[PDB]
Formats: sequence, C-alpha cells, structure tokens
Amino acid sequence: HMRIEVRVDNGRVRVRNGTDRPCRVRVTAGGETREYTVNPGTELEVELSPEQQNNAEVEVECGNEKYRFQL
Amino acid sequence: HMRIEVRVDNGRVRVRNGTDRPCRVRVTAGGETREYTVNPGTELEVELSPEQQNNAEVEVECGNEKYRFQLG
Ligand SMILES: [Mg+2]
Repeated sequence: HMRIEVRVDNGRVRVRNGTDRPCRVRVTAGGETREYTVNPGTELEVELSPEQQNNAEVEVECGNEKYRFQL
Repeated sequence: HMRIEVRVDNGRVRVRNGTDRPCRVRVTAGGETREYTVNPGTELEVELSPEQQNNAEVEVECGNEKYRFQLG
C-alpha cells in the first residue's frame, strides 16, 4: 500500500496522499516555509523558483507522524 | 513524531528509520537498483554516481506501508 509519494522534478513539487486522513505539507525553499493541505486520494502540486529547485525541503505530517524529504 | 527522513545531497542518500521495526529501502538511479534493510533508530547512507545524483528514487517499505521519494 503506497501511503505517501513525494516527487521533485525541475521545480515542480508533487506531494501525494494515499492515507485515509488529510496531511499537512510544509515546503521550505529559499529560506521561506509555506504550508499546504492535500486531502486523501488527492495529489498536491507546487512550483519552486529556479534558484531554489535544488535546495528545497518537503515535510509531510499525517496524523501524528512526520515524513521529511530534503534535497 | 518523525517516522521516515530521506535526504539526497550531491549523490549522498541518507534514510533514517524512526519507526519501531526494520524497514526495507530500495534506491534506484540510472537503471541500477540497490536494496537495503534499515533497523529502527538507524540511518542508512549510500553514495550515488555523478551521472545519477540529480535523478534518483528512494522507496521505503515499513511493513504493509510503502513510501516513495523521487528526485527528478
Ligand atoms: Mg529487501
């Protein structure tokens, strides 16, 4: 069972929820952090600046569990 | 609580197991697939080829749950 998928390819950040509850997504790039919400069975798409596509961090919080992906 | 942490930096892949059970890690880059077992509370460190540091996939299997992280 694929629960969480995170893909970063040329600026585009693709965080995907495969759980039964919504998850919070925090994207840290360029020294700033933004929070997003992706519902169950839904895929989130965020774009990165050209000067931050290779120095980003994606943090997904589902329930009380945290998953972090740093580039 | 941090369950899984994946870091890719200039070819160095780091996977930390924050769970209570061992997890299976599959690293695919440039058509080559390597698999590892990471014990709870431990961090796995792998090195990538210079031609595949910007194109890699890290797949973590913790029991029945699968987690995929993709660069590129
Ligand atoms: Mg194995």
